[PDB]
Amino acid sequence: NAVVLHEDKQYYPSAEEVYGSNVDIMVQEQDTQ
Amino acid sequence: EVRYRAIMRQKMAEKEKQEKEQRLFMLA
Amino acid sequence: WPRDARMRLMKHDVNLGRAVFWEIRNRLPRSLTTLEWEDTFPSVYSKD
Amino acid sequence: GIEFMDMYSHLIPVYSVDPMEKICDAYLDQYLWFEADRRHLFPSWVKP
Amino acid sequence: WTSVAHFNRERIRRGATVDKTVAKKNLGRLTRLWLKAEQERQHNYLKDGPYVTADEAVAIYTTFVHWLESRRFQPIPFPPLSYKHDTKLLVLALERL
Amino acid sequence: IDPSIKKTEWSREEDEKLLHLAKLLPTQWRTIAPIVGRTATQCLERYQKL
Amino acid sequence: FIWQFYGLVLDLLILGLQRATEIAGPADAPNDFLHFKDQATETSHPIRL
Amino acid sequence: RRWDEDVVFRNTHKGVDDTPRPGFVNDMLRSEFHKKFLARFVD
Amino acid sequence: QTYKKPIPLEEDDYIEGLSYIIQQQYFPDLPKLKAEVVLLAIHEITKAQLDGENKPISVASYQNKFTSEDNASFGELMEDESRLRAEQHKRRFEKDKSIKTWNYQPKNALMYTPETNHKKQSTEIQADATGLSQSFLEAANQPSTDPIVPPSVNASVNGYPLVDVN
Repeated sequence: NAVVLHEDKQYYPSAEEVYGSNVDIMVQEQDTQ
Repeated sequence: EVRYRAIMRQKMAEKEKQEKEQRLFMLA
Repeated sequence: WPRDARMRLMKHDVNLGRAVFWEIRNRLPRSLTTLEWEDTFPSVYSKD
Repeated sequence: GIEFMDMYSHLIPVYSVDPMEKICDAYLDQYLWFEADRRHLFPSWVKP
Repeated sequence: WTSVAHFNRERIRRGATVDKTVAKKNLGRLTRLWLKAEQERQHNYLKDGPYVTADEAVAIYTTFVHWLESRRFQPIPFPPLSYKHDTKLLVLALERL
Repeated sequence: IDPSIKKTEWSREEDEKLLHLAKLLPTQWRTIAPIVGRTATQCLERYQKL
Repeated sequence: FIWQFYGLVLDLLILGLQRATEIAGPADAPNDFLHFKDQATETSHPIRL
Repeated sequence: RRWDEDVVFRNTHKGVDDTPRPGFVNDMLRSEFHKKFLARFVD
Repeated sequence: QTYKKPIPLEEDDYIEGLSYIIQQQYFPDLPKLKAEVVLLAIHEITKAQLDGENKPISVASYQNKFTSEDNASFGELMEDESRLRAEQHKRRFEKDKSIKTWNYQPKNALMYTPETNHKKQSTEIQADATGLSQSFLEAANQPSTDPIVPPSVNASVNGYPLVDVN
């Protein structure tokens, strides 16, 4: 019944939801060297 | 609610004025 | 400002500033506005 | 019409309105601001 | 397209460019991007209803009414046909235009 | 001018839809118009006529 | 004008009606910009300015 | 507290957090980076 | 407890019931104040629903269960164009095999705004906070302070008298 504000809206499922719990989900935005 | 409260306030002011009139008649 | 003229990050003063921001932000409904910590700087004056 | 005016660090949205509507809006603006000041609508902490 | 727009706007903000053409191009790209986002936001507002709930709206209206009646505010009337200051407000507006 | 505009007489279903919307969103005809199906000026004139 | 009074509404949300009345003063005798009627009202609430 | 019990709304931001860090959305127009970019450069 | 549909009351029952809920919370002095000036079954159902719990019902709960007839007549009216346009949209728009490529969805995430897929309740409201008590409004009308003496008088200035010759 709660309203979702526009900034709090999520259109897509989380990577764990779409890939399962047995996969290593890496998000490497930033360099390490 | 506002209009009712305005009527009540004006009527209480009328009560004050009429009782002041009664007191000025009583002082005489 | 040159430090010794900035805000000194004492634990109590930092907690007080963040608490004030937290309370004031909770005072406002999120549907019509919000307060961002990146735009807010509560400066505390105390014995420290 | 809508367009943006480049400040090179943020963008200002500029709204272009129709002439006659601009005249009507300006008169309403002046009338409302004059009337409100006479009737003490804004309680002295609003700025500018 | 969006990556180039991001990169060029950051470069413009720092101050590394002096091209008039690049500034105009990037202004156009950002205007388009912002308008896309704003159109989506309006569509979501119609979809998801009024974000301010009924309780919040009722509380806001009630507190404003009580505040206005506490100061005995007299509501602004429609400008009458016989209004003394009509010409003066009109001339002020015309000067500002 | 454009052919998308329905210049025919007002059906009863769109009339009640217009009534309900004009109650829901006071003024705001530019947003009532797409939901009703007519143009904003048509909706405003129809409401005034009613 | 439209923004200036919608933001007067937010002021009453942040301050509350009692503190707003204390700060603004009576309608007939409004307070100064950053001054209070007396020290009793000034020091009765954490919000000073 | 008596000093904060005056106001109308309370706990409006009770259940908010900072940001989805592990989230990587393959949509440059709905990612966090774009939303922050638009909120910064357009005022 | 989410799927439950509101019951379609008649309008004047809805507004009369709605008006009662607002008055019991935001204008508690209204009923008594009516008397000084001079001098339906639905609201009974709402009170009896939680007779054990003295908490008065809220505006949200009333409209989460009770709805008007037009607000329910309009819903079916708008459900027809949605279901009618569904058919309109679907008509307007050894051995070896051949190639297969991807899956087709009529609504894209690139040209049309997508759908949504992501304890959530807060923002309690103080009803008493919405008004000003008459007792308080009396207090913030009484002038009271320490009067500061003027710097000059009729002839001491700053307290020290103006010295004559005599």
